[PDB]
This record gives sequence, C-alpha cells and structure tokens, in this order.
Amino acid sequence: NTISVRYLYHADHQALTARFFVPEGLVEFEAQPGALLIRMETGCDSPRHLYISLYLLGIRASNVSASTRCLLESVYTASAARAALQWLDLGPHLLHRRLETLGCVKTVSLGITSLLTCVMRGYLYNTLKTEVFALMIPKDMYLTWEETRGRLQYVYLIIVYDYDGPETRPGIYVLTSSIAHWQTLVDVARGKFARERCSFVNRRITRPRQIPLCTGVIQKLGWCLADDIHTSFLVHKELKLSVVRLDNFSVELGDFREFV
Amino acid sequence: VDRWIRHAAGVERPQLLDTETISMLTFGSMSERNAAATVHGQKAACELI
Amino acid sequence: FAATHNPWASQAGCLSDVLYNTRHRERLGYNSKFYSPCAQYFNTEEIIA
Amino acid sequence: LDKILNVEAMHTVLRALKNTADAMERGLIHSFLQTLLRKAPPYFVVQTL
Amino acid sequence: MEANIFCTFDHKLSIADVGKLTKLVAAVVPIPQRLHLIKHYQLGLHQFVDHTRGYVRLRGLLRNMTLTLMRRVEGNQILLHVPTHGLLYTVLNTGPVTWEKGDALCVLPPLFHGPLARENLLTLGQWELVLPWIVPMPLALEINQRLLIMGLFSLDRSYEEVKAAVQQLQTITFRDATFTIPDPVIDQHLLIDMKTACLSMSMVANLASELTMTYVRKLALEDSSMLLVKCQELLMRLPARPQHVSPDDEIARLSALFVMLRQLDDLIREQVVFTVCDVSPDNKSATCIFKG
Amino acid sequence: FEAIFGTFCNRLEWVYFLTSGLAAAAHAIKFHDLNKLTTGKMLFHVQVPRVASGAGLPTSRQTTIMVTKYSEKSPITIPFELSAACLTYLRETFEGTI
Amino acid sequence: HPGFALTAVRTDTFEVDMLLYSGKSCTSVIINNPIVTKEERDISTTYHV
Repeated sequence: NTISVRYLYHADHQALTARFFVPEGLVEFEAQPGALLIRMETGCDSPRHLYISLYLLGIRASNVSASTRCLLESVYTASAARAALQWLDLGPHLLHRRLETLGCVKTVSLGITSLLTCVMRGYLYNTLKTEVFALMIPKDMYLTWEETRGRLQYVYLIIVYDYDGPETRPGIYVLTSSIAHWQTLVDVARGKFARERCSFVNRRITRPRQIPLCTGVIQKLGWCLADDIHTSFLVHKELKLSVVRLDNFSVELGDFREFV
Repeated sequence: VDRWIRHAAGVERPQLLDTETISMLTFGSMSERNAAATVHGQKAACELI
Repeated sequence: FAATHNPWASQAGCLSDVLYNTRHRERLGYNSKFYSPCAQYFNTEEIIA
Repeated sequence: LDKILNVEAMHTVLRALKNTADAMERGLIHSFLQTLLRKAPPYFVVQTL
Repeated sequence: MEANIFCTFDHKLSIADVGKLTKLVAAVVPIPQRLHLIKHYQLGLHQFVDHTRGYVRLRGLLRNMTLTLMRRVEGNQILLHVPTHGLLYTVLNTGPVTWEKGDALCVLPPLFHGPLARENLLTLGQWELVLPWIVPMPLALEINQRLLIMGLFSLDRSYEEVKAAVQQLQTITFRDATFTIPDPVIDQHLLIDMKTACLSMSMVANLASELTMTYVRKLALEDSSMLLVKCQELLMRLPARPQHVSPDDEIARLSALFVMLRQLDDLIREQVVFTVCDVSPDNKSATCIFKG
Repeated sequence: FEAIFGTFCNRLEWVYFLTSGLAAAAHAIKFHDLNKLTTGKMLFHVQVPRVASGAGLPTSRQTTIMVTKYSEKSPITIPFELSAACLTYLRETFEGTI
Repeated sequence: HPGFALTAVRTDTFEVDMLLYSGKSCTSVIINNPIVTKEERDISTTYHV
C-alpha cells in the first residue's frame, strides 16, 4: 500500500556504463554494440589518447587472413586509421602499454561526433532489459586451445610479439577457455608458442640493442557459456563479414599481465 | 635402433607431442587421431604371450 | 586340473601380469583413457576384495 | 511406555506360540512325507512284481 | 555460474558422522565440476589419489579446482556455497599452522605433520575427505622453493648426495611448527617448471646491465659488513671495476628484466585467496576479505 | 506476394507418475522431510518360519532374523530460465498501446 | 611362425533392449515438497527447483 517503493523504480542497472565521444571516422562497424573500446597512448599532446575499435587492430595484425585485410584496408580510410598507422605502427613491439581495454558498447549515437555508451563491467544490453546485445569477435582472431567446449569459458586477449623479421608484425588472439588459473595458462602457453619463445631468444642472438619483451600478455575480460558461443554473420557499409558472436557476455576487465 | 623400431612398426612419433599434451596424459587424454571413414564402427583388440 | 595352463599369464609377476595389472602399469605410467580388456581379469584389488 | 512394553511382551509370547504351532504343522507334513519315503518301493520293483 | 552447490551421500550418517561435518562448517571445500548437485565421489581431493604417491601433481591438478566455502549442515548433504569475488566470509583453520591478522593465505596440498594425527574425519567404503591446507603466503611459497631447489639439486649426484641436502630440505620449520615433506622427486611437472625456471635464469643472467651485475663488486671495496661477507663468498670462485654506458640505455636494460623477475618468480608464486581480518581468540575461525 | 501460416504449436500430452502403471511396484507417499539426522538405518524383525523334525539335527532356537536396511536418497534438480524482459513486462503495465 | 601362441581377447559392446518385472509394492519411496531457489543474474533469472 503506502510507500510502495517497488513501483517507483523501473529497473536497476548493475552495469557500469560510461559515455565516450568518438570521431565520425571510426564509427563504422563500431555502430554495432558488440565491440571492444581500446584507448591508445598517442605520443602527441593533441590528443594524447585516442580510442580505437578492436577491428582497427586487424589491419596490421599478422595472423588475420590477408583477404580480410584487403577488406579492412578499404574500410577505415579516414582521419582515424591514417593516424593510427602513423602512431601505433611506429611503436617498437609495444602495445600493452599503448593500449587499454575499456569494455564494449551499449549504444551508439550518430552525428558528426558519435558519442557512445560503453559498459566497463557487467552485462551489456539494450535499455529496459529488452534486446540483449552480444559481443562480436572478428572471425579469424577467435580460437580455442581446447577444441572441446567447456562448461564455462573465460575469454582472454593475448598479444603475441614476433621477432623474426626486422619489422615486427604482432598478432592478436581473442580466445575462450575454461581455464581460470594464470599459473597453468602460462604453462599451456609455453609449449604452444615455441616459435615465439624461440623468437624471444632469437632477438638476443642478433640484436643486443633494443630490449625484447613479452611473447604475450593475458588479462581477464569476462565469462561465457559454451552455448553462448556463436559464429554468425555481420553487415555494415555493405562490406559483409562473418564474426564470432558471444551472447550473454558479462564484462570483467582485469589488468594486463606481461610475461615471456 | 629405436628409430628402426618406430619405422618398422609404422608408428612414428608426432614430435613427441606437445609438452603440455604430455602433461595432460597423467590426467588421461586421447592419443589416437580419429579415423576418417569408419563404416565398421569401434575397433578393439588385445595381445598375450 | 593343471597347476597353471598359461604359465606366462596366471603367474604373479609374469609378463602379462605386469603388462595388465593397473598397479604394475601405473608404476610405469599409462594413459587411463585407453581401455584394456584383458586388464580387468588380472587385477588383484578388483578381485581379491 | 512401560505399559506399551507389556503389550509388546504379550505379542512376543503370541508369535512364540504361533510360529511354533505352524512349525509343528510343517513338521507333521515333513514327518508324514518322510514316512512315505520309507514306505514306498521304487517303481521298477513294483512293476516287476 | 552458480551461487551454491549441493551433494548426496551413500553410506548413512550417525551422530558422529554428522557431528564431524558440523565441525567443518564454514571451511574450504574444493570442487572440480561446479554442477548444481555434485556427487560425493567427485567431492574432495581424494579423487586425485595416486598410488605412485606424488604431490606436485596433486598441486597442479588442485590449481584448476574451484574453491567453495562450507555452510549449513541440513543433513545428508554438504550444501556448499560458491564464494563471491572481493568480499568476505568466516573460515575455520585446517592446516596445522598458526595464523596472524592480515596475512595472505593460499591453498596447498596436505602433508603429514610427523606425529600424524591421521584424523580422516570421514570415510565410507574407501572414499575419504581430504581438505587442502589454507596456509600463510610465505609458507605457501617457501615449500615451492624447496621443491624447486629439490629439482635442480637432483641432477648428477650420488644417492647419498641426493639425500644429503634432503635432511634439511624436507624438514621445513615455521613458527615452531615443523613439517616433513614426501616428494615426487621427478614428476615431469617439476621438470617443465624447471625448464621455464632455467630459461628465466638465463635471461635474468643475460639481461643484467654491465654496471648492475658489477654493483656488488662496486660495493665490495666500498663497505665492510658480515652480510656483505656472506655476499662475498657466493660470487667468488677460486678488485677492478669499470664504468661506462650512456644513461638512456638503463631504462630499457632494466625494464625488460622486470618481466623475467616475474616469470622466474611466478612459478613459486601462488594466487591469493584469503586476507585475514578478525582473528578469533580461540585460534579457529577467521573472516577473510577477498575470495576465489 | 507470399503466403504465411501461423501457430503450428507443438502439442504435448501430459504424463504422471501416478497415472503410470509402473507405480504399481511403487509405494510412493509424499511426506515432509523431518531433517531426520539420518534415521534411515531401519531395523526389521523379520519372522522366519521353521519346521519340526524327528531327526537329531538341531533346529534353530531363535525365531525372527534381524534385517538392516537404508533409505538411499537420490535428489533431482531442474533449472528453467526466465528472461529479465519477460519478468519486467509481466509485473508492469505501461498502458500506452494495445 | 614363432614360438608364441596368442590369446587375443577382445570385448564387444552390443545394443540391448530389455525388460524387467518387479513385484507389486516392492520398493517403497517417499518424496517431499519442491524447494525452489532463485539464482540471480542481471540479464536473466534461472530457477533451480
């Protein structure tokens, strides 16, 4: 009856949303809610920070298919990526310091300056708990060390650093796994990246100048059920591309862990 | 001589597998690759002197 | 009524005994996932208990 | 509760008499049938007679 | 994910059989499956029992098991609760080690104290309840240092030489308590840890700056102290020092070395689970911020 | 244009453990849990028939043999999800449109 | 042919339909009221009866 507080509130929001204005040259494909935001540490004063989509990292990634790179090369030809290749590509095998994960979009406004909400924790979803937006990993980037589906797989974003050629072309690896112990996750990383662990010695054999660093970096992002795993299809600006969807993906942004 | 045994047996080592694949063997894990066509179903045998 | 119709099978410590007992096998290590149809017959604790 | 145990002891005497009485019936059947075994020659003898 | 776990029994409880479990209320209980209704056969560390009698393999298999706090003995069921990240709940002592306020705690496989209280506290037709120790962090990692020095020490030695250091190594001491440690010796998992260990020792030896590695010798003539006298004996095998190098190179030569300092110490490092706050006067219960 | 056809709903005939004839073996009885502290180790004084004999072989002096039995519980559990949308629309009534 | 005779044991798995015949009022069973629990998630609410 009286003081019916339950009637007053419509719905609670455990998610920790944040509003980030974005340049119009990066809003493409980013307009879909399921995409990571990653601040970049530009060395220029104006601006020292620059948000980038995870898809923007794939134009320079080595492991991604070159045919996909031919598509991404036609996408981001604007004020964003022309400066991104001017900056992050210049970085000498340094990305975990330059980059900073910031969750995924909830909504994207249009206009010449595309402000967008992005949760930093909890589920991302449409307002009034209606549609459930889903995360979208790029197709080739996704992988699993265990082909068997787990009961519950956390996702991680390793950044491999090759040292073969004079110009490093680091790879990017989204991956889901039921593993939850970093002490064992580095152990399963030991024997799989034997060429990369050899590469960390392979710079010392040639170039004592310039310090070699990580063979990869691991940080928590969130958990997902094996039934929540999907590999569907996506369209934006007519340039169709299939993507590895993740349904009810809670966001839990752990700090980066450098290692060799 | 051990290489001659693996060759005459026809069962070559898969580069001693991954070291982590050996680490999972103590918990128990599959070693055989699945056969391609298998119209006849599961196979089994054993051997005694 | 022969004391041991298969001396290299029924005897304790014979080649098949160490080859198929889970105890003598685990002392040398093995993959548990593989099935061992003869091993079910040679076991002690599976039988004597 | 002790008065309930009075009835329990009464029922213990009841089954002690009933089961002994039915055992006396099974004994009368088992004894008379035992007499029929001694009383009855094998058929091939009776056929020869 | 699930906020709670349930269990089912086979052999029936008595007075003591339920009383020993009520004694274990609010105590750590690992599970390997996280199903809503786990069977008792999967409960506990006993499922990893090993006739080879290992230990480090029990630890690595323990590394992936989920931890779940005990609560509420309704009877004929365990009624486990799944800990939440970043909060706190009361936790009973299990491992025979004294606790202090604010220390970090970690899970370690059990080992006999010596006299061996041998209190299984639960048993069925063969199945038992082996609860892993909750131990203070420096004790949790020093045993890893003992197992790792045990691994490097094993190479190229006579059996009397192999066991000569063991009389001191396997008899760890801490807070008056003493512990004898049975060891796998060689269980492959110690070997794969040794491979990344020596691989870290190589780069730590090689990434060192020409002045940083010389820094002890630069301090050797500079000062005189018994810790330096102990420092002095190790480095020597049987006075001049140089100085050069532009300042900027050290910001790189030191920086990557920090990653190896983690990668070398990561294997003796263990994930924290508990942080004690309100120690109980009776030295039993202890609430702990942060969980698994 | 193109044709469309609607609710080809999947009909589901109901079943019951009680309607089933398999329950004739069962002696099912719903009953509140006592929080028994395990009283399921039931004892049974099962009376044993015997027979009198004229033989000199002894017959048992002890009527009724003991029997110990147990109540082996096997609990079951069924999840069923409900979307937060279906709940928030269920209690609330916006009254804005049909 | 060497000196080795072989007992080549081999287990087989067969699909089998079956039948069973318990007596009337054989085993007894009792059940209690269901105990619903409200597992919580921000996006959905599963219910484990």
